[PDB]
Amino acid sequence: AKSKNHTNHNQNRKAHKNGIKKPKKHKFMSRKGLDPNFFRNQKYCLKGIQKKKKELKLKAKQEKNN
Amino acid sequence: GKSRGKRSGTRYKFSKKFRKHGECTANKYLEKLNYGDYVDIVCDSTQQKGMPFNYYHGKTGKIFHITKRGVGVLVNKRVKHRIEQKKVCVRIEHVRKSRCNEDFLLRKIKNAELIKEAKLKNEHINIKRKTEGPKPAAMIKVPPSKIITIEPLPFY
Amino acid sequence: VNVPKTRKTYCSNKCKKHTMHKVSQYKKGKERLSSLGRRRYDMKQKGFGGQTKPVFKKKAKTTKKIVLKLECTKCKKKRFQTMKRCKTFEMGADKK
RNA sequence: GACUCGUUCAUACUACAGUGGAUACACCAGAUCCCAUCAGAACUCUGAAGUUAAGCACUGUAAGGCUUGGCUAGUACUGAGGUGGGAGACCGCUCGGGAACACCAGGUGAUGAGUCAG
RNA sequence: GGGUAAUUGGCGCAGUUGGUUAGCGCGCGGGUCUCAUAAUCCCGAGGUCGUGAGUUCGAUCCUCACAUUACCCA
RNA sequence: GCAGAUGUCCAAAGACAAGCUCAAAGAGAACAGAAAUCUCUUGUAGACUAAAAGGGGAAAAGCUUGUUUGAUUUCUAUUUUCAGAACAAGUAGAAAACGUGAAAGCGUGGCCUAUCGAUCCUUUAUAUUUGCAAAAUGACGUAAAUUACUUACUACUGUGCAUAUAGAGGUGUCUGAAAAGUUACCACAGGGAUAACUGGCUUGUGGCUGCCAAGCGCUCCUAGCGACGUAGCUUUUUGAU
RNA sequence: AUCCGACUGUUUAAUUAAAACAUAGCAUUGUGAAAAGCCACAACUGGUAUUAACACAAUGUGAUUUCUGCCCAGUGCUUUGAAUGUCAACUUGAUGAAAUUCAAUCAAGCGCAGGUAAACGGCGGGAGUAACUAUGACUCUCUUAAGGUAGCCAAAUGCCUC
RNA sequence: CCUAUUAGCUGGUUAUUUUCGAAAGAUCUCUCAGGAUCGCUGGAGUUGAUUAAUAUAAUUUUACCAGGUAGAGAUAAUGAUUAGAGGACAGGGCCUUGACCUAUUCUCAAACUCCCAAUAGGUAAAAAGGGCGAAAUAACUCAAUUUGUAUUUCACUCAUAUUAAAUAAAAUAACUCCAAGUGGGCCAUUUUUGGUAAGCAGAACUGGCGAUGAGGGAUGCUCCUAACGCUUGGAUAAGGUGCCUAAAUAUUCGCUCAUGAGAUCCCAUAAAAGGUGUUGGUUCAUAUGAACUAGCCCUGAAAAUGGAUGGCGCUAAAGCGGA
RNA sequence: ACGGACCAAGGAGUCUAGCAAAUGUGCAAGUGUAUAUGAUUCUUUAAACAUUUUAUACGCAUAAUUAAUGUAAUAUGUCCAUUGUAGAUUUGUGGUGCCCCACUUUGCAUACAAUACCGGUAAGCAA
Ligand SMILES: [Mg+2]
Ligand SMILES: [Mg+2]
Ligand SMILES: [Mg+2]
Ligand SMILES: [Mg+2]
Ligand SMILES: [Mg+2]
Ligand SMILES: [Mg+2]
Ligand SMILES: [Mg+2]
Ligand SMILES: [Mg+2]
Ligand SMILES: [Mg+2]
Ligand SMILES: [Mg+2]
Ligand SMILES: [Mg+2]
Ligand SMILES: [Mg+2]
Ligand SMILES: [Mg+2]
Ligand SMILES: [Mg+2]
Ligand SMILES: [Mg+2]
Ligand SMILES: [Mg+2]
Ligand SMILES: [Mg+2]
Ligand SMILES: [Mg+2]
Ligand SMILES: [Mg+2]
Ligand SMILES: [Mg+2]
Ligand SMILES: [Mg+2]
Ligand SMILES: [Mg+2]
Ligand SMILES: [Mg+2]
Ligand SMILES: [Mg+2]
Ligand SMILES: [Mg+2]
Ligand SMILES: [Mg+2]
Ligand SMILES: [Mg+2]
Ligand SMILES: [Mg+2]
Ligand SMILES: [Mg+2]
Ligand SMILES: [Mg+2]
Ligand SMILES: [Mg+2]
Ligand SMILES: [Mg+2]
Ligand SMILES: [Mg+2]
Ligand SMILES: [Mg+2]
Ligand SMILES: [Mg+2]
Ligand SMILES: [Mg+2]
Ligand SMILES: [Mg+2]
Ligand SMILES: [Mg+2]
Ligand SMILES: [Mg+2]
Ligand SMILES: [Zn+2]
Repeated sequence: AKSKNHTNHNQNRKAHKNGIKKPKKHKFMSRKGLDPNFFRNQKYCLKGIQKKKKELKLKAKQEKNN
Repeated sequence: GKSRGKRSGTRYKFSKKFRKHGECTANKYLEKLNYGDYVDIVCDSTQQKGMPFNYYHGKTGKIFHITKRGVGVLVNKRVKHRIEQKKVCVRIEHVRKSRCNEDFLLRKIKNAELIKEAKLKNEHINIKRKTEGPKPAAMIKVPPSKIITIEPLPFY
Repeated sequence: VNVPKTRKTYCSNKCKKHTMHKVSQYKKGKERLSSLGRRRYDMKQKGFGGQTKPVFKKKAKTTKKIVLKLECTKCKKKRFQTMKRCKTFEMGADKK
């Protein structure tokens, strides 16, 4: 009628069977809920940079064909 | 019944040390933190806002968010076969600039000049640290008067 | 718990400002006979089968929550705000 | 010789004593006006007769405390091994780590930014 | 949850009849005469279950208690 | 297992600011004494802070005053238990409108750790958002036109019901069935996962045997005994498992 | 000589033959009739009944002798009714465009007021006190609807108990 | 007849070799002999590495961080607790006593703390990066159209062949898919709770048994050595060398005589108290006395069929302590 | 602890519906000739063969989202095919042995992020 009710015998043997896994160490993370009013400005900065870069690319495509 | 509350088992961990009670100093509020810095979490029990949980006392992580009076930290934690990343949000009084990284920085700054000189004179120098090892032979001069003879002691 | 009968606070209907409100206590209200559920139950109970739905009997609580009813005085629109469960509760009484 | 704003947060604290007054910091002379009380004690406002008595600075005391070193002591404890000892309770050996009270001795601070006076 | 009745002085009961808004028996303290008991007549005090009205009241929703009969899908 | 607590309480015991400093002791003052009010001197918290216990707190988180209603509407990154699922209780923030303070600032209930609840159904709130299967219901409204089945314009259109979104009514067996007994007349599938004998480990209790010497024995510790303590043996008692 | 049952009678075919069942005697209850009492049937119709209170039907106890105490607060059964609270459908009014909504009205039953124990059942504690002790006729005090009467007993009914 | 009604429960379930190989924990449950879900296992398939590199690691080193357990303390705080010493409310008529104060004194704590280990933990040790100088973008920030802060470009430059400390049959890696069995456990050394205890009940870290045979312990699921394809040689471990039984009646030192000797992990029981048995040793007293100490032996020492160092037996050991 | 005195024969994960994953095959913005009808099909043949003499049977896919009236994927400056980091293959030079390195060129699959747009909901303005 009465039986066992707790132990953790054997538990880390199973844990170390397939090693202790680490996180995957990515390069970028998502800035979803992070500091507002600083990343909206960053979006504006990157839009300006992209406009300049693509204007130069279009210009070069315009001269090179004469 | 079982009692697993939020601050259970924090009698000696969360209490001020001897003759060192009181709130923090004014210079505590002038510390400089940036994104990606290393940081230590040490709970200060004289400020009850932004209190970290029991487990994360004495751990080290990296910053991923800064606010008016708070800091977000990335901390590892082991769960039964894997390590999970946790995002801990604490107030600024429970945060300390980490000191675990200073030997690397001093080593880089110091070795830069050595490399600059070595390449200046076209040399082949080693800059990796050195494990302690065996010792060379030496000739040790001692007068026969300074040697003292000892033997086991009788029991009293 | 003792609560006054008027209160200056933020209005979220038609004027997004702080104005004067009136405070009372909300009451449940009577079940009406023509609602769809009550018609479903009343049609199910007819015929030859006895009781058809459960009837609760294991009462445990001894208090209720005390949801308040606010009402703006400029615009006449109303809003609900809930409190913690208590035993005695007065609406406008003598101060300590 | 002095002052304002700080850092360290007792070597900086506590008790009892000795010394000091160019400028300066105080004690001090008052209550019309801003202000404040039961009370111009405190708070606030207006002054410049008097004094180092006190605050304050610097020193002393087989002073208490604090602080550093020696010693206590390879003592007390303890990680690994043992077909080790002993009925047991307990205790050595091999490869390693290693305290605390007490007691003795020396000390009682150092410092950042700016300013005034001869 | 629904319907009805009642809560007034030390006790028990009347007033719910808005331009008067409070009354009586047992009580309680003084004379009366009572072979030591007795019908006894004058008096003084004693208050409306709780907050607001096209109003001078006992007229309004509600809220606390009490009694009776009946009701029940979180 | 041990010593305990919870199903509450609070228009202030919530918010902000300022001023102040508590328990206790000693010595003094008409009635006044052990205890009444008043002055001084010491005082690191020995007080207080709703309630168990632990942590925090001295120009304060305690006491007293002044002004208030941030105990408000909406959304995110997340911590605790953990399957890294829901509730629940917290932390860090953003978009509005306010309170306090000279100002920097502080405020999204209680100095921190407990104080609570799904689907279906019902009930009140919100909306220039919708429906009730061939159509209409404010209204022939406004401007033209006529010889009427005339034309062009319009955010705002019957009762009742349904539906979206937000609180509430409760499940304490608290991830949540609407539920009284008896069988000594009894039935079935099973269990040595589990009781009622013997046997096995133990020996508290039961039984037997020792050690020391205060004292009893007229006198005399030990012929015969043996208090206060203390070491064993057995399985002819009864327990425990 | 004791216990039980009055007696003749009956019973668990195949583990119980009895102190169990029946019985005469005693007591209580319902009913005056084909619109009644008690019982059968799906309906239509039946049984008692070829009956009629010295009858039929429903229960307790159990020959003779001698007796059969107190309690109607609880639970049952039973009696009265527009003075009377609550309690359905139907009907009647009010309102509304109508569906709904609201109000009123002498059914039985409960409540209100009574009866009944040969109905189910029930039927108390603590102190003091008499010229040697002992006991307590007597007294005081809590207290119930009523407080175990006439009898009988270590009984097939008493733990302690050999 | 409906009907082969239903069963979370007993019983059964049919050829070979080869390869990989478990769980008896955890969350919810009218849940406790069941189930779903995570964990542990197999198969399939891509992406990678094949460059003695990098990714990587149940391991160290160097730098740094957090702690209140073993110990200690009682005169440092709290709470317990014995005894004297020295000082300035009662006691009959200038002293009992207990007070009060000041230095001492014997003894303590899972729910006490001034201090505080050994073990056990966490972060770091360089190229998708670091350093340095110029510009270009912004609705953010600032008194600042340069105040700063992110990003975008361009120029310069940071060991490497010994690899920014050591070591590595480290890529036998990373990831995705589809599924089985399991969810009654027990045991040993060490720490540890209840109980007089138990081959009792409940936990922690490792290793096992279950799922596993071979040599040894006479015998034995868990102890020691050691883990397994079919053979031929060689040399060992754990234990043994009088016979049973393969190998020493080996060598070289001491002790012991028992009219109930003794003979080694687990392991198969023995104590207090005594001895003028014998062997060593330490002190005090003119070569005798006394006290003490610890080795083997002896007394304490009583059960039921006839019996067990495994048996025989063994005393110039075939017993106990060494080489 | 339970079943088994002996021998021979028999004796237990199958069939259908519906879904998914894996793998083989055909065609591919499409794919599957339903029920039928036709034929110089007719022992076998209940098989096999055919499809109605700028071509609207039906299913699944090609477009989502909302209770719902409904609404519906860069945008006309260019048939062009959004941005960055790592990355297979290719192009040009040099180093050590077609391979690996140092630059140069291009940038699949995929991983991590950014941005634009569509449906619903908040907020602001609204004939
Ligand atoms: Mg803690
Ligand atoms: Mg002086
Ligand atoms: Mg000193
Ligand atoms: Mg404190
Ligand atoms: Mg303050
Ligand atoms: Mg407060
Ligand atoms: Mg439950
Ligand atoms: Mg539950
Ligand atoms: Mg039953
Ligand atoms: Mg068993
Ligand atoms: Mg015993
Ligand atoms: Mg008879
Ligand atoms: Mg008789
Ligand atoms: Mg007979
Ligand atoms: Mg028979
Ligand atoms: Mg018979
Ligand atoms: Mg009879
Ligand atoms: Mg009779
Ligand atoms: Mg009666
Ligand atoms: Mg009636
Ligand atoms: Mg009697
Ligand atoms: Mg008797
Ligand atoms: Mg069957
Ligand atoms: Mg294998
Ligand atoms: Mg000690
Ligand atoms: Mg099972
Ligand atoms: Mg094995
Ligand atoms: Mg053996
Ligand atoms: Mg061999
Ligand atoms: Mg041997
Ligand atoms: Mg031989
Ligand atoms: Mg002698
Ligand atoms: Mg032998
Ligand atoms: Mg069986
Ligand atoms: Mg058999
Ligand atoms: Mg396929
Ligand atoms: Mg379909
Ligand atoms: Mg649109
Ligand atoms: Mg317009
Ligand atoms: Zn409003």
